[PDB]
Amino acid sequence: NERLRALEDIEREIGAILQNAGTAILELSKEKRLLDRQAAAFTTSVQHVEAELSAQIRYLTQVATGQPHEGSSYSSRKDCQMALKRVDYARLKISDVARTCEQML
Amino acid sequence: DAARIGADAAQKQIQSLNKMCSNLLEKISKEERESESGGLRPNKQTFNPGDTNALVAAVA
Repeated sequence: NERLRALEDIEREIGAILQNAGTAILELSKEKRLLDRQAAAFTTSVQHVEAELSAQIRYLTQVATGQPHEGSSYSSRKDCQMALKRVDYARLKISDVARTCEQML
Repeated sequence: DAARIGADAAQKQIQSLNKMCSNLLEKISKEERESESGGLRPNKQTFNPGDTNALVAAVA
């Protein structure tokens, strides 16, 4: 759950770091203010993105041997399907009884 | 014109300022590289079965 958001934020930060490095290079090579701080921030963000990528790659490696988490609660799915079918059949029978009663009265 | 403005602030002074900015940026980049070179290896941590194996239960 949180690892997905972490990887998404890491990718967004890598993109932002690339953009900041490009902008800092442009501002520094245009003419010769904040170019030094911009380059420092860009280098720091690039290093942080690299560290985050290395940490995510150095994960616990849950299985890496076969198809893990086999069985997605299919029994519960089938039970819920049968319950819904029972409810639908009950509704149909109740509607039939109601039509019979309306024809009676 | 080759500078479009000025005489003392012409392409000579512009190139000098650009070289100064480039030297500052190169020094900053070299400092960042020397700081990042300290990373030895991603030393993770896990269980320690080497001790608990001999320390596992037995007839004793």
